[PDB]
Amino acid sequence: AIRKKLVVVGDGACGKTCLLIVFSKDEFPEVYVPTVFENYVADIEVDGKQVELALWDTAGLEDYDRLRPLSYPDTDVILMCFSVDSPDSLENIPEKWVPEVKHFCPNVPIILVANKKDLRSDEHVRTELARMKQEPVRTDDGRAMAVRIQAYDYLECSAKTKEGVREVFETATRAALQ
Amino acid sequence: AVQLQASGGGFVQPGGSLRLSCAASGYGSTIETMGWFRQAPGKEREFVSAISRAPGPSQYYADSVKGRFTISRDNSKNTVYLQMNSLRAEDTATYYCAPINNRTMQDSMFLWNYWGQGTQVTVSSA
Ligand SMILES: Nc1nc2c(ncn2[C@@H]2O[C@H](COP(=O)(O)OP(=O)(O)OP(=O)(O)O)[C@@H](O)[C@H]2O)c(=O)[nH]1
Ligand SMILES: [Mg+2]
Ligand SMILES: [Mg+2]
Repeated sequence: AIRKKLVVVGDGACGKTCLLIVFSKDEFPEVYVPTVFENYVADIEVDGKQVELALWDTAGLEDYDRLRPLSYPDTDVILMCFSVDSPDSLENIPEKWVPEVKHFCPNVPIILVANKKDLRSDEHVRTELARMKQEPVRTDDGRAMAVRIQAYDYLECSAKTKEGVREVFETATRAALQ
Repeated sequence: AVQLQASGGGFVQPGGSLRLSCAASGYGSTIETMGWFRQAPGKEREFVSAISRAPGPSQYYADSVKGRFTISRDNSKNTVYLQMNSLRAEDTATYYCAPINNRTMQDSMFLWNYWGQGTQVTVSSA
C-alpha cells in the first residue's frame, strides 16, 4: 500500500484531535486535552486505491508554537482547520496558518476545513456568541477564505455527528496522491 | 461537569453600581476556586476577580477593578456575587464566571460545552 503523510494545523481547541480520532479510531474524545504532538495511522481506500495515511496532530496553542515545525517535514497534504464556534479561528487562517504552512510546506496542498459544523444549530453557542455580537461562521465565508488562500478544496464537517468526516480524509488523500 | 452561570448585568451610567451573580448547575466535583472573566469587542478576554476557599476581604483582583469590585460567596446558596461599584465605560463587556484551572486561563476560544451563560454589562453616558 501507498504511504502518505497528513498534518493538521489550526487554532487551539478548534477540533483537530477530535477530527483525526473520529476518522482514525471511529471514537470521539470526551474530555478536552490539548495536544502536544503525536500521530495516528489510518487505512483508507479512495477511488479504488489503498493508502496508509499517517495523521500528524499538532498543538494549536501558541504556547506550543516551537513544537509545530517538528511535524511538517515530508508532508503530503495539510488539513488547515478552523471551527464554526470561533470567528477568530477563521481570521487566523490567513494571518497565522497560511504563512506558516507556506514556509515549512511549500507546494503542499491545503484542504481548508470547517470543524464543529453541528454548532451552527446549537442554541447555547448562538446565544452566547450573539451576546458578544458574533455568530457561527457561515459556509460562504469559509468558501471565500478557501478562494483567497487558493486551497486545494474547502470542506465542512462535524466530528461529533460524523457528518463530512470521511469526505475530508478522502479529499485529503486525493490531494496527496495528485 | 459542574458549570457556572452569570446573571445581573444591565445598562448603567458611569459611576453606578451593579451586582452580578454566579450560580452553579450540574453534577460533579465542587468548584472551590472560581473567577469572573469579561470579554469586550476587539480586546482580549480579561480576568476580573476570583475567590477560593479562604473567606474574608483578601481575594484575587485584577488591578483594573481593585477597590471598586468586591467578590463574595452567599454562605447558604452555592452562589458567588461580583459587587461592581464606580463603574466606568472600560467595564463594558460580557461577563462570565468559570472555575480557575489551566483550561480557563489558556489563550483560546470559548468552548461553549465548558462555559455557561454570560451577562452583558454596558456602561454609558446615557
Ligand atoms: N460540538 C462539537 N464540539 C467539538 C467537535 N470537535 C471537537 N469538539 C470539541 O472542542 C474541544 C476541542 O477539541 P479538540 O479536537 O481537542 O481541539 P484541538 O484543535 O485538537 O485542540 P489543541 O490540541 O489544544 O490544538 C473539545 O471540547 C471537543 O469535544 C465537533 O465536531 N463538534
Ligand atoms: Mg488537539
Ligand atoms: Mg504531529
